[PDB]
Amino acid sequence: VPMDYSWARELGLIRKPASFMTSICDERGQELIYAGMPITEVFKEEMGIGGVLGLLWFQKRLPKYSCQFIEMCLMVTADHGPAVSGAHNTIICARAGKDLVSSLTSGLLTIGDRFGGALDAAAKMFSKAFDSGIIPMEFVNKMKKEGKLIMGIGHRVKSINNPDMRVQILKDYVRQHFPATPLLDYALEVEKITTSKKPNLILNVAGLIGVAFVDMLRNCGSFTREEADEYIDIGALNGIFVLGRSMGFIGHYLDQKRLKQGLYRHPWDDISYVLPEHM
Amino acid sequence: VPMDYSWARELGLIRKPASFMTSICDERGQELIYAGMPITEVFKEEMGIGGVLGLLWFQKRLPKYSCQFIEMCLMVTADHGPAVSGAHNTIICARAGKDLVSSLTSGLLTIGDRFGGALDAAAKMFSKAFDSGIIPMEFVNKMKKEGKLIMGIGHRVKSINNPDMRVQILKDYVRQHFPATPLLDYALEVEKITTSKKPNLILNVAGLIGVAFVDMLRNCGSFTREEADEYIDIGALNGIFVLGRSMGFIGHYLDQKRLKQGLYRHPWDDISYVLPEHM
Amino acid sequence: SAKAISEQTGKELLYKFICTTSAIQNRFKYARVTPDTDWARLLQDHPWLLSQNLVVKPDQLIKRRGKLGLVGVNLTLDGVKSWLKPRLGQEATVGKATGFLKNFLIEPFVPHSQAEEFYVCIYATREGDYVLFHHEGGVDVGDVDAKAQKLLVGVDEKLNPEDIKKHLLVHAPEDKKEILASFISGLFNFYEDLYFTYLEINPLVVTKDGVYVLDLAAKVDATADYICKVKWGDIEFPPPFGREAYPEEAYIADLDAKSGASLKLTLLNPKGRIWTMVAGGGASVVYSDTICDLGGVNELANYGEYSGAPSEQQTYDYAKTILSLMTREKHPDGKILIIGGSIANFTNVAATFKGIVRAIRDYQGPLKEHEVTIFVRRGGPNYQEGLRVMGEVGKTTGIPIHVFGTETHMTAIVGMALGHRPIPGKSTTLFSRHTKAIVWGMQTRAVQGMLDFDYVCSRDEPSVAAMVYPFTGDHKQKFYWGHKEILIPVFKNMADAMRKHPEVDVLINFASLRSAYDSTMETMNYAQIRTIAIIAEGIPEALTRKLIKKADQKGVTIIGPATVGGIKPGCFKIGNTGGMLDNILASKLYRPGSVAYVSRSGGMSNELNNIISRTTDGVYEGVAIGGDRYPGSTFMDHVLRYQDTPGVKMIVVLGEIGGTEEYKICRGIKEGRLTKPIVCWCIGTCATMFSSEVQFGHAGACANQASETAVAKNQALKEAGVFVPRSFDELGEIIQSVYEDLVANGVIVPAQEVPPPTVPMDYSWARELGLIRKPASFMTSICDERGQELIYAGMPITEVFKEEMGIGGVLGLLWFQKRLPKYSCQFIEMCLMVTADHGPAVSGAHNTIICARAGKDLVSSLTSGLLTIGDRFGGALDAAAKMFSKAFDSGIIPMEFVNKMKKEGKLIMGIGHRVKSINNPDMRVQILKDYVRQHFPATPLLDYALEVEKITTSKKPNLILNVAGLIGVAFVDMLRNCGSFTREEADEYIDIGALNGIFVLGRSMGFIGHYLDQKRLKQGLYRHPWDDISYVLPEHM
Amino acid sequence: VPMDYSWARELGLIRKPASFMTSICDERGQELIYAGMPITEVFKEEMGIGGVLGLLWFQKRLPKYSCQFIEMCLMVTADHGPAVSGAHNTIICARAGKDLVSSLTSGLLTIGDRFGGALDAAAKMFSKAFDSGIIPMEFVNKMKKEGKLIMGIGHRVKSINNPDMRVQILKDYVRQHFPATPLLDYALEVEKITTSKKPNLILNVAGLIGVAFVDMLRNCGSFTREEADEYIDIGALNGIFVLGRSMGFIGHYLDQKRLKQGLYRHPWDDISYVLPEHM
Ligand SMILES: CC(=O)SCCNC(=O)CCNC(=O)[C@H](O)C(C)(C)COP(=O)(O)OP(=O)(O)OC[C@H]1O[C@@H](n2cnc3c(N)ncnc32)[C@H](O)[C@@H]1OP(=O)(O)O
Ligand SMILES: CC(=O)SCCNC(=O)CCNC(=O)[C@H](O)C(C)(C)COP(=O)(O)OP(=O)(O)OC[C@H]1O[C@@H](n2cnc3c(N)ncnc32)[C@H](O)[C@@H]1OP(=O)(O)O
Ligand SMILES: CC(=O)SCCNC(=O)CCNC(=O)[C@H](O)C(C)(C)COP(=O)(O)OP(=O)(O)OC[C@H]1O[C@@H](n2cnc3c(N)ncnc32)[C@H](O)[C@@H]1OP(=O)(O)O
Ligand SMILES: O=C([O-])CC(=O)C(=O)O
Ligand SMILES: O=C([O-])CC(=O)C(=O)O
Repeated sequence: VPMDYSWARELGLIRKPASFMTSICDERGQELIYAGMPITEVFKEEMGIGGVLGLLWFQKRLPKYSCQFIEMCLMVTADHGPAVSGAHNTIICARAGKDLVSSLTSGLLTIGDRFGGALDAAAKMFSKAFDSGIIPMEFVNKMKKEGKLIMGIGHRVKSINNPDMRVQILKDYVRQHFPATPLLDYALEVEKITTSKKPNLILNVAGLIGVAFVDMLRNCGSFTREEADEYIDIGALNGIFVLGRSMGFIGHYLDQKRLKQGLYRHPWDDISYVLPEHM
Repeated sequence: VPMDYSWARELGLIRKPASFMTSICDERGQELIYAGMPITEVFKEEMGIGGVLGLLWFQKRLPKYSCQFIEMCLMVTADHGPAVSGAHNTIICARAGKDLVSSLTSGLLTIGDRFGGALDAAAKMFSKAFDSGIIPMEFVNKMKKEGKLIMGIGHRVKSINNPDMRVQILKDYVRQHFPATPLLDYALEVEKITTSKKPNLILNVAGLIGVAFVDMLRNCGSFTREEADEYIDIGALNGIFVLGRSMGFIGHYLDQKRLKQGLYRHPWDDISYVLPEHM
Repeated sequence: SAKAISEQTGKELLYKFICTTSAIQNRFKYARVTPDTDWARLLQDHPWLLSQNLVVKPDQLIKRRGKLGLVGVNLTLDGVKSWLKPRLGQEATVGKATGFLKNFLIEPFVPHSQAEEFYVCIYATREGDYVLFHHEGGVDVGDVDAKAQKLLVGVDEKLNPEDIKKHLLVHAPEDKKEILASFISGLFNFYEDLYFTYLEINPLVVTKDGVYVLDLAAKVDATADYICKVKWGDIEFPPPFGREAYPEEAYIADLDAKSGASLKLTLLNPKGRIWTMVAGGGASVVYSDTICDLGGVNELANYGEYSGAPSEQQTYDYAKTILSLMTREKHPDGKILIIGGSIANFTNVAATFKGIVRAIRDYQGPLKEHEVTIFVRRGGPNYQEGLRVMGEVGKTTGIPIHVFGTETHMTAIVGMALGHRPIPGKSTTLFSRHTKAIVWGMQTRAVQGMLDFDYVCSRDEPSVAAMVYPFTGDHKQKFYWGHKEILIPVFKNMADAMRKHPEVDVLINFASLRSAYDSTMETMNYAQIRTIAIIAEGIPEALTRKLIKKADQKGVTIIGPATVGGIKPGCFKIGNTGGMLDNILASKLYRPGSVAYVSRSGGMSNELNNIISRTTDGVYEGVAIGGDRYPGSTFMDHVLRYQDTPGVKMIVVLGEIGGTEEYKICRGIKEGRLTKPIVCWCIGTCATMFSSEVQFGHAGACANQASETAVAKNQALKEAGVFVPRSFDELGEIIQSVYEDLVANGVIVPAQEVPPPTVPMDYSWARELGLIRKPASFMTSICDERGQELIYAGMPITEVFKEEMGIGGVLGLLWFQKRLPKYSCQFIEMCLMVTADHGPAVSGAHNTIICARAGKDLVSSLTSGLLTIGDRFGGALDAAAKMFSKAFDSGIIPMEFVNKMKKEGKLIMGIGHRVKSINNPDMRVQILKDYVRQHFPATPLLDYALEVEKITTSKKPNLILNVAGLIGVAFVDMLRNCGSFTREEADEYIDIGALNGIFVLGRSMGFIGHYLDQKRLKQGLYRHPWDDISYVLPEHM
Repeated sequence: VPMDYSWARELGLIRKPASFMTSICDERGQELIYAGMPITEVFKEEMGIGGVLGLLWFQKRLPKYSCQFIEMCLMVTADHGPAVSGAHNTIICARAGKDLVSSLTSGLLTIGDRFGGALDAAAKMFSKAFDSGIIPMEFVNKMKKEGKLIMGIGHRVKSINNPDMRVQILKDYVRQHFPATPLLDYALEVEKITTSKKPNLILNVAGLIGVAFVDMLRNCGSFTREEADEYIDIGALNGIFVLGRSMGFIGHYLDQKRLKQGLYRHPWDDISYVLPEHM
C-alpha cells in the first residue's frame, strides 16, 4: 500500500509546492479572516461595505472617511437608467428568461473602454498630467494638440451654474473630509479652463471619482505612492464602477422579471441591411 | 530535506487522489488524441468538424452521414440576423468596443429557454410523446389540453408551397441518408395534424433538427438507447445550437468592428418609465 | 472688439512690457486718487510725490482734457489737495456726455520745452498698422493725417529699425533721432505683442535724461484675452465718460466670455421703461433704431443681444439679470419688455424661450406688481414651441404677454408696445449646383440641413463630401438624402479628406475662435479650396488680418468670421443659413430668384430672405459677411460679383454703423462700374441719438469717425443713387417698388413655380407634435436618468444622500422600489459584508483567480467566477429561504418538517456546518442572528428555523443553521415583516431571486479582491498538473 | 387618434434613422441569406463550415481550399486536454452543476493574451516583420534585443524527428493547396534560425495557423491587402481559436455531466496563504 499523500504531508515527509497564493481572506480556522482581521472584529470596529472593501481589495484598514467615500462612490455609480449598454444587455437577457447571474454577466461584459471605463481613464490621465509637473493650461493644450478629449470632462446637459448634484455631493464630502486633495485641485483648475471654453465642460462623476480616489489612495496614510500607483494601474477604479453598477443591473433584472416582460426582438425598421449583392 | 512529491510519485511511494476525470482528449503523449483517436488518424479518415464533434462530444466514431448531418445542422444554425436577442447583445458589446470573447459571450448568455432552447425543447417533447406510445393526434390533444404549445411547430410566414427552405434541405438529407427515422415520421404526422389546423403550424428548423438529432443518436449504431437519452438530457442539442450560432455571433462582432460603429445608447422614446411617485 | 483702457492701465503695461534701449523714465511712477482713497496711505506708498512736483488730470476716458480745464500742472501736493475737491466728485460735461469725477491720476511734473513735444500714434487698419509721428506734437499738433509722418507696417511684416529714420523721422532732431527710433521700435513691439489696436502717445517728451510718456490713449482688442492673459493680468475696460458700470453688465460680460455664444448687455437708462431681449446684433440694432424712431430714446433702458445659439441656462441667466434690473424702480406708465429677434438660422428658439419663461416664472411677482407688458416676435428653429410656451406662461403667471411669429414684420411689436399701432485670383461664381464642401467639426444638424436643402433643390449629389474632426478616428456618419440613407466620411485630418475628395472646392469651418485661425491657415495650403466660410465669433483682429492677407495671396474667398454663411437658392447653402427646411420652403429658397443681397448679420440675412421672398421674385444669392471689424470679404467684393453675375437683376445691401465701406459702393456707382439697381440700408441710426459711445454686438459696429455713422452712410448712398428707404420699415416697400418697376420693363421674367421634392418629416418632430404613435419596447421602474436629477425609484439622489441611507437603502430602492427602514438597510449591508468572501478554494474564486492569472481582465475574471454561482455553489441562500418558507407556510411543525425532508431523500438547505457546531458557533451566524433578534420586530420564520436547528442538533452537533440558512430565513422575515412589502410582493421577490442577487453582489467584492490580489502578486498562467487528472479515454473511438 | 408609426413609415411620411447596421445575414425575406448568398445555394455549392464561415466573417466566397483549410484549423484547435485554463474553468463550472452556456462561457472568458491569443500574436508579429522588409535573421536579432519571445515559436517536447503532427498536417495542406505562401516561407526561415539555436523552438501550431491564415487572406483573390490587414487587426484569428476551442469546451462540459462529477473545491494544501498580520 502506497503512502497517503495527506498523511505524508502531516509528518512533513514530502514536499508539494502550492500552485496558488492568496492574501485577502482566510477561511480555514475557527474564525473567518478578512486580510488579517477577524469578521467579528470587522463588525465591532463598525466598518461597512467600505471597510470590508478596503480590507479585501487593498489589505488595509482604511480610515472612516475613506470607507464612507468608497460607499458613496458605490451609491452614485449604482445605476444610470436602462438605456446604457450594460443595462440594455442585462434587460435583454432577463427578457430572454435566462437567469440573474447570466443577465448580470451579460450586462457586465459591456463594461470597458467605451462604457464604464471613464473612471479609470480619467484617473490615469489626470495622474499622468499631475505627475509630469505640467500646469493645467499646458495639460489642456497638450490634450487638444494630441487630438484627445480629456477623460472625465464634459456633460450632456449640466454645466456651470447647473451643477451635476452627484459631483457636488462627492466633492463636498471630499473637501470636508479628505486631508489633502492635490489631484482634485489640479482637476478643478482643468475644469475651470475647460468651462471657460464652453459651459458644459465640467468635471464628470467619472472624473470626480477618479481624481478623488487617486487622492484618497495617495493621501490617506495606508498606502505608499508605489502602492497607490499599482492599484490604479491594475484597476481598482474599474472594480469600483463594476461593483456599483452590478447593483443597478441586478435591480434591472428583478424589475424585468417582476414586470414579466416577454422575449425582445429588435425591430427590422431599426436595422440597416447593407449586405453585398452576391458573395 | 523533505522528499520531493513528484519524485516520490515516480517511485510510487505516495498516493494522491486525482481530483479531475476526463475522457474526451489526451493532450499528453507524443500525439494529440481525440477520444482514443490520434489527430493524424482523425485527418486520415477524412472526417471533418462533424467527426471531430462526434469524437469530442460522444466519444464515438460516427458514420459519415451522421458527421455530415451534424455539419449541416451547424451550417443552418450559423446565423439568423441581428434582430434576435443574442445577436443584439453581441452587437451592443462590440459597439461598446469591448472584445471578441466578451462580445460573443454577452450574446451567448441569452441562449436558454426563450431564445435558442427550442432545439432541445422540441427534441424532449417529441421523444416523450413517441416513447409514451400515444398517437400523434392524442399528442396534439394532450398538448392542447395541458396549455402548452408544441415546441418545434409553427412558422411566421412560410407555411406550404413555400417551406422553410432550411427544413427542406435537412429533411431531404435525413430521408436520403438516415437508415430509420421513427421520431421524424412521428413529428411529420404531428405536423400534418397541426397544418390541418392552420397552415403555418409546420415543423420548424428547431423541431426538425431536434427530432432528426434524436433519430441519428438512437438509430445510428454508435449509441444505445440509454446513451442517446442521456445525451439528449444533458444537452447535446443545446451544444449544437450554441456552437452553430457562435459562428454568426463572431461574424456580427467582426461586422460591427469593420463598420466602426460607435457606442449604442437606447433611445428614451422607446422606454416607458413607470417609477413610483416617491419611495 | 477694441476696448479703450484707462491711462493708468496703459502706462502700467507700457512700463512693464516695453523693451527699448532708450532709458524710459518715471517707470511705474504715478499716483491714482479716488474719492474712496486715503491720502496718508498714498503718501506713504508713493514717496516721490514729495520728491518732485506734480501734474494731475482725470483718468475716466475723457479726451481734450487740456482745453476743458480738467488738468492741473506745476502744482505741489498741497496744490493737488486744493485742486481736486473743487473738481473731484463733481459734475463735468464733455460733449453730449456728463458724469462724475471718480478717478484722477497724479504723475511727476516733467520739465520740458516746446521743442521736445512729440506725437507717436500706432493704429490698426485692414492692410496693416499705421505709425504716425509728429515733431511738433502736443497742443499745437493740429492736423495729424496731413502733417505727421506716416508709415504703414503690413500684416506679418516687421518694423525694422531702419526705414524709421527714413520715413518717420525726417523732421526729428538729429541728436535724438537714434534713441527716438529705438523707442518707436520698442513701442511697435509693445503694440503688436499685447494686441493693441490703438496706441497714441501725445505728448511724447525725450530729454537728455530719457523718454517720457506724458499721456497715452490706448484701445485693446478685448477678444485677444485668451492670448494675452498673463500679460494683461486683470485688465479693466472703463466705460465711456457719462456711463457708470454695473455689476449686471460685468456678470453678462463674464457669461459672454465663458462661451462661444454672444451675450451683450449695456445699461443706458436704468430709469427707462423699455427693455429689450433681442437675438442677434443686427436685430438688436434695428430694434433700437425703431425704438428711437418713435421717440422712445429717452425711455430706452438697455441695449442687449444674445446670439450664437445660447443654451437654455445661459438664456435663463441673461433673462433673469434683465428681469431683476427691470424690477428695481417703479414707473407710473408701466414697463415694456421687447423680446424680439429676426428669424433665427440656428438658435434654438425652443430652448432660449424655455430659459426666458423660466426666468419669467421666477420673477412673476415683481413683474406683475411692476405692470410689465411683454411683446414677443420671433422665428427660427422650433419657434412654434417657444411661442406656445411663452403664451402659456402669459396666462399661468398673469403677465400680459403678446407673442407673434414670422407673419409680423418684426419692426411692429415696437409700434404696438410704444402705443403707435394697434395690437393684432478670386472667382465670380463661388457656388453652383456641383459645389462640394468639407465641413470642419461635428455639426451633424448643420450637415443634415445642408443635405435637406440640396434634396429640395433637386441637386444630383449632396453638397457635403466629407467631414473633418480631429478628436476621432476616420469613420462614416449616417445621413438622410431625402428618405434614402447615405454615409458621409469623417476624417481625423485635413490631408486625408482633400486626398480622397479632390472635387471639394469649399471649406465650412465650424472651429471655435481658438481653432479657426489654425484650421483656416492649414486649409489655405490646399489649392483645391477656393472658398472658406468661417463661422467662429471672437477671433482677434490681428489673426483675422493674417487670414485675410494669406487668402488674398492665395486667391481664396473667405466668408468673414462671425457669419452664418450664405445661401444660393437651387445650388448651395453654407451651414445653418436660412434655418431649417420649413423656413427654406417658406422663403422659397429652393429655387433661384433675381435679387442678390449682402448683409453683415446672419439673422438679418434671414429677415432679408423672408422680405425678398415676400416682395420680389426671390433670392438669387445671399451672403452674410459677418460682424467682425475686418471681414474676410467686404461689401464691394460681393457687389462686384453680383454686378458681374448675369442672373442677378437687383442688389440689396444691408450695411451697418462704422467703417467706410458703403462709400466704396458709392464710388463704384459714380465711376459706372455698378449699373444694376442697388437698394441699401445702413442700420445703426440710434447711435446719433444716444448721448454716449455704446458698443453694439458686432465687433465692427463702431463709428470711429463722423463719416462712419449710419446716418452719414445712408445719406451718401442716397446722393450716390442707391434706393435708400426712410427706415428698415420701408425696406420691404422700396425693394418691392424696385422689383415692380424692373419687371414692367421686361428686365425680370419670373419663372414657373415648380413644386420642390418632398422630404419626410423627422420622427422626433412628429413625436413632439404628437402626430404619430410608436409603442415603447422597454419598461423600467427602478431608475430615471433623464431630467435634472438622477432618481432612484422615485426618490432623488440628493434626497438619497440627505436621508443618510447607504448601500442598503440604495439596494432597497433599486431592487424593491421601497424605502426600507434603517434596520432593514443595515441588515442588508451586514449580509453583503458576511457573504463578501470565503477564500480562494471555492469554485467561483478559483475560476476568477484562473482568469486573472490568464492575464485577462477584471470584468472577464469576475464574470468567469460569477458564472459558477448556481445550485451547487452560491444557491443555498435562496434554496434555504424557499425550503423554510414552504415548510412554515404548510403549517407543519418543525419535527414534521425534519421527518418529511428525511423521508423525501432531501437534506435541509441551510443546515449543517463543517467544524463549528456548538460552544463554538459560526461567528457569522451569531453576528447576524444577534442583529436580527435585537432589531427585527418579528421573526416567525427565524424562530421556526431555530426550532428545526434544535432537532437537527439533537441528531448531530454540526447540523446547525448555516450562514446561508440564517440569511435566507432572516431575509424572508425582513421582507414579510417590515411594513414595506405585502405577502404577495415578498413571495414574488423570493421567487424571482433577490437572495441570489444578495449572494452575487456580496461575493463580487471578494472576487474583485481576488482578481486584484492575483494581479498584485503577478501570478503567471496556471496549468492544472497532469497528476491531478485521471484520463479515462476509450481504447479507440 | 395619432397615426401609427408603422403606417406612417409605410406611407413614407416620416424619417427615422436606423440605429444598427449589418452586412452578414438577411433573416427577413422568403429565404435566409448569408452575405448576399441564399442558404439553398449555400448548400448547393457544397461548401460546409469553412464556406459558411467565410461568408459570415468576411462576406466573401472563398475558394474551396481556403474553406477546407479553415475547417482544418478549427479541427486542430478543437481541444488540448483539460489542464489548460479555459478547459479547467469550464470543468469547474460544469461540476458546479451550472449550465452548458454558463460553463462554456466561463471557459471562454480565459481566452486572451496568455491563453489562446498566440494565434493572433504570431500573425501580427510575423506580418510586421515581413512587411518591414527585414530578413529573418534581422527579425530574430531584433526580437532578441527587445527581450521578446517570438510568438508562434517553441514547443514543449516535440522538436525534430518527432514534429507536432498538427503543424505537419496543416503545413502539408498549405504547401499542396495554397497558391503562394510568402509569410509562411518567412516564418519557416525564422524557424530554421531558431532551431539552429536549440531544437525545441519550432513553428508552433499557433504560429503556423497565424502565418498560414495571413497567407490565405492576402494570397487568395477574395481580399485586398487593406482588407486582410483589417481582418487580422480586428481579430479573425482570435475568432478562429475561440470557435475551434468551443467544441472542446462543450465536450468537456458534456463529459463532466456524463461522469456526474460533484462540486469541486481546491485543496487548502495547494494554496499559500500570505495574509498580513493584522490589517
Ligand atoms: C461616467 C460619466 O460621468 S461621463 C463618462 C464619459 N466621460 C468623459 O468625460 C468622456 C469625455 N467627454 C466627452 O467625450 C463628452 O464631453 C461627453 C460625451 C461626456 C459629453 O456628452 P455630449 O456629447 O455633450 O452629450 P451626449 O452625447 O451625452 O448626449 C447626446 C444628445 O442626445 C440626447 N440623449 C442622450 N441620451 C439619450 C437617449 N437615450 N435617447 C434620446 N436622446 C438622448 C441628449 O439630450 C444630448 O443632447 P445635447 O447633448 O445636445 O443636449
Ligand atoms: C498556443 C501555442 O501553440 S504555444 C503559444 C505560442 N507562444 C509562443 O510560442 C511564444 C514563445 N514560446 C514560448 O513561450 C515557449 O516556447 C512555450 C511556452 C510555447 C514552450 O514552453 P516550454 O517550457 O518549452 O514547454 P511548456 O512550458 O509548455 O511545458 C514544460 C514541461 O512541462 C510539462 N507539462 C506541460 N503541461 C503540464 C501539466 N499540466 N502538468 C504537468 N506537466 C506539464 C511538459 O511535458 C514539458 O515537459 P519537459 O519538462 O519534458 O519539457
Ligand atoms: C453557503 C453555506 O452556508 S453552505 C451551503 C448550505 N447548504 C446546506 O446546508 C445543504 C445541507 N448541508 C450539507 O450538505 C452539509 O451539511 C455541508 C456541505 C454544509 C457540510 O458538509 P461537511 O461534510 O460537514 O463538510 P464539507 O463537505 O464542507 O467538508 C468536510 C471536510 O473537508 C475539509 N475541507 C473543506 N474545504 C477544504 C479544502 N479547500 N481543502 C481541503 N480540505 C477541505 C474540512 O476540513 C472538513 O474536514 P473535517 O470534517 O474533518 O473537519
Ligand atoms: O430561426 C427562427 O425562425 C427563430 C429565431 O429567430 C432564432 O431563435 O434564431
Ligand atoms: O460560506 C460557506 O460556508 C460555504 C462556501 O464556501 C461558499 O459558498 O462561499
